[PDB]
Amino acid sequence: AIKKYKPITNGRRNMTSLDFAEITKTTPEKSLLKPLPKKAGRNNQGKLTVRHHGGGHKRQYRVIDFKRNKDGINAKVDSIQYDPNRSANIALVVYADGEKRYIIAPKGLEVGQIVESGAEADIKVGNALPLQNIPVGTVVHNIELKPGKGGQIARSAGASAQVLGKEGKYVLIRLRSGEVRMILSTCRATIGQVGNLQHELVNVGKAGRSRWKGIRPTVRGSVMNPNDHPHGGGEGRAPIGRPSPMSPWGKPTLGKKTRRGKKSSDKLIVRGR
Amino acid sequence: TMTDPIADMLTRVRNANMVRHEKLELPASNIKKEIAEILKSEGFIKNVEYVEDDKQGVLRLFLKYGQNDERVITGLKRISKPGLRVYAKASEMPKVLNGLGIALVSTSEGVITDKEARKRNVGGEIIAYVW
Amino acid sequence: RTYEVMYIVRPNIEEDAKKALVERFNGILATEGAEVLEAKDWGKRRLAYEINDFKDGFYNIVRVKSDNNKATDEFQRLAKISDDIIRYMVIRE
Amino acid sequence: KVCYFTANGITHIDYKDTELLKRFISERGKILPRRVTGTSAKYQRMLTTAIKRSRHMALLPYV
Amino acid sequence: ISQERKNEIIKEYRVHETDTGSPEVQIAVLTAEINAVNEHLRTHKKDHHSRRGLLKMVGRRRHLLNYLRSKDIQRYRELIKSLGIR
Amino acid sequence: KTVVRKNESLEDALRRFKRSVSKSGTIQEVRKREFYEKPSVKRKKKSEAARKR
RNA sequence: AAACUUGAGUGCAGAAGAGGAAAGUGGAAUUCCAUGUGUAGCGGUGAAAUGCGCAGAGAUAUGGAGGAACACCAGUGGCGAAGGCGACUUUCUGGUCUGUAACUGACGCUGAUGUGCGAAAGCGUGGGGAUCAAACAGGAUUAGAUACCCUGGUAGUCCACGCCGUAAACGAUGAGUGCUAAGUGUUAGGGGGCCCCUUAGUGCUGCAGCUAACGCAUUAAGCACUCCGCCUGGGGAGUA
RNA sequence: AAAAUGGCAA
Ligand SMILES: [Mg+2]
Ligand SMILES: [Mg+2]
Ligand SMILES: [Mg+2]
Ligand SMILES: [Mg+2]
Ligand SMILES: [Mg+2]
Ligand SMILES: [Mg+2]
Ligand SMILES: [Mg+2]
Ligand SMILES: [Mg+2]
Ligand SMILES: [Mg+2]
Ligand SMILES: [Mg+2]
Repeated sequence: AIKKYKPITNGRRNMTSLDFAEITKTTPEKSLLKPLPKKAGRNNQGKLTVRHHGGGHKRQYRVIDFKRNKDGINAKVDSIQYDPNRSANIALVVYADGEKRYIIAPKGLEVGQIVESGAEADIKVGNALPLQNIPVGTVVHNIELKPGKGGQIARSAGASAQVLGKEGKYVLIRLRSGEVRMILSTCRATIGQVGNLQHELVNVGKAGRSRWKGIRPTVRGSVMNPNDHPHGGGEGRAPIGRPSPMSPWGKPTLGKKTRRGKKSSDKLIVRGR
Repeated sequence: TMTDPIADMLTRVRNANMVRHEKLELPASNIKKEIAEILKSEGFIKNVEYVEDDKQGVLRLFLKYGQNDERVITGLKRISKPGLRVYAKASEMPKVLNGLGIALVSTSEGVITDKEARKRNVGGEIIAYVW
Repeated sequence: RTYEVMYIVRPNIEEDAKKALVERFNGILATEGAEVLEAKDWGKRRLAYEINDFKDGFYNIVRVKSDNNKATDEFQRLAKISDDIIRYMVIRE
Repeated sequence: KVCYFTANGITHIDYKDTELLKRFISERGKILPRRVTGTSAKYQRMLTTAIKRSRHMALLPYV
Repeated sequence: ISQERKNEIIKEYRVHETDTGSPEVQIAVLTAEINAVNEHLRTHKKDHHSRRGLLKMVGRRRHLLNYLRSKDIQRYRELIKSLGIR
Repeated sequence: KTVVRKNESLEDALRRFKRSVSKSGTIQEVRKREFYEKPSVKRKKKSEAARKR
């Protein structure tokens, strides 16, 4: 699924790309498109709050059904499409009633396949059930943390989670991180794994392509001045010269845990990543 | 696969003669019959019998053994081989064991002993030596 | 081709529930281009070793003749999903 | 000895036929050697496939 | 191939009735067999042992085709066009 | 499981137990798998054992 | 040029198999983790110590997780060109052998160059990681110990897809074919009365013959024919 | 358990 470019130029040298064979339709659905202006890591105050975000190709936001709450009505997959806003591909699925929606395209989803959601749904890829209904040992994705909110976990390309066990109201799941956590059985998850598995393997190849994706350059703290970074200053190249590597904002950045204490999720989490 | 029928005939006789078998049966061909008849004529083999098997026929050669279980045929050698064919002119016709042995030769006249070939002044392919 | 299928149902299952299960699965066995030649319930038997913390189980044997293995594969998928069927095996011969 | 299967003229061993299989398994549940049983080579192979299938279905004990 | 399928093939390509040994008959069965293994090899590309069997059939078919060409040019040309092998 | 017979010596029952263990050959199996041997070696030893029998 | 069926194929009736590929399903054990019980060691060796444990180890009971390998059966047993192939199930799929004599009618054999396959280690990418374990680290041993032994332990060992292309890759025995005493065991058949006969394997024993000798001996290293590969003192050197 | 080595000719 990866296309390896020949070394015609030094820029193209070592550059690889996805074949995009899976994509069936190259045009988005007009009805499910909404505008998505770029923020470039700038908040309401207008100041830069997250660095290295800016520019990039314009993108229209595609509306997606993470909830998968339409139950008892079968949907046929019209197309698999490229979404600029996510690593995964999206599937235009037309319900029997005639509603057209986008969903995160599961791996092995095909045009003309039927997908259903609900407790009574069969355990086949593209089907969204409450976790309780889903059997143990099943790979699942688009998992809702809160019931009815919509799936928030395992939405990325080549992402899945495995149902491990049932514990009363909660169900135990192992996340891709390796975390084992309890989720309410009422919460839903789609059967299967997200596709576009080869997304990670892509070699961007050149600086300009990173700029197309809206990533602005990263300057190291070592090559800054003392006023700019804790790592700044020094004559010539310098070693860290401190007990640990530090963030730009003067916080230790290697090994130092940052998860907030006294969180309700701590009881839900059984095993860390 | 079998590549030389004649060589097999000579070898069968040799193998049988070693174990002093009275008779041997072999697949029959016209050339092999002619060789057999010559051997009987020279007294190397006692008798030859031919039968029709509805395929190519079967030859039965009766080996001759002297008193004290002596063997009349000391040895057989295939002079001309499928890999390399040996042809000799009448002047160059070989003598086996200083004339004590016989050399089977295929000639325009027919398959004959070396002595006959020299007599008629007709050269031929040297099939084998028997002594 | 003729296939013989044996499925063990959990001992704690209700008699009404067991009847619904056997009926469903026997349908699955004859779903696609298949005829059930016979279906026989061995009934509750002591398991030689404990399976899913059950020392006993209901054995059901079904014989199915089909040109394709689609029905048997369908049975196997649903049997794996089903909590009731603790053990199942499909044998051609 | 003599092969039971040959003597009784039975050409098929069934995993469902527990009682037949039980004779040729040890008290530990180990498959008995063909020499001790006196079974023929062909039938010893059939017996093992039958024993292993029955063990899967919990008709016969592994141990 | 299935015996039924083979039996259909022999009847189509038989020179005379009750003929199973004709070069045409043998070639046709081999051709059908060759295609069948190829389809298996497409699904299963790591079945090296099966491919060896295919290679033998290919060689046998070639040898029979060579013999037929020597024996009869017309029949050979008819067989290759009929089986679509060339 | 060997069970000590009623009005039987413990040593006698232990003897019976020892015989039962010998029949099982469990100890023998444990000793074989104490140390790893190369797969070829296993076959050779098995063949040698067959030749011994 | 025309015939023939013995070779070589094909049909038909049978047989056996850890042959191959892809999924699915078991059970034993190991390791780790969580609790209950319980207590001053456990572990290891020639002997030790490192190590682990008293922050409750080890052991015992129960539960969970995960990977890998399939006890018994098991056999000079089976299958495969070789390398190899051992839980069970299904799907796909190759080869072989017996019998018969439908058919074809020498259509065969070998095989330079080619073209594939090819243990283990290794290499690349992605994944996985129980056990074992190069390297590495303690302990011990020793004159020294960059070892042997002990406690750990990384790659690797596992999967997929590429690459590598070698092994005492061995029967140190190229392939095809025919012939030449017997005795005996076993695997898959066939035929006729437990016995006999016969076919294809797989062992043991042993003539004739062969061999420098050891040995080989119908599974030739005997006796023959075809074809291919290979050798011609040792070292330098499988090096430049 | 440890347990090394012994001028070349005659
Ligand atoms: Mg950044
Ligand atoms: Mg500066
Ligand atoms: Mg500062
Ligand atoms: Mg500094
Ligand atoms: Mg400096
Ligand atoms: Mg390797
Ligand atoms: Mg070690
Ligand atoms: Mg070499
Ligand atoms: Mg034999
Ligand atoms: Mg000296």
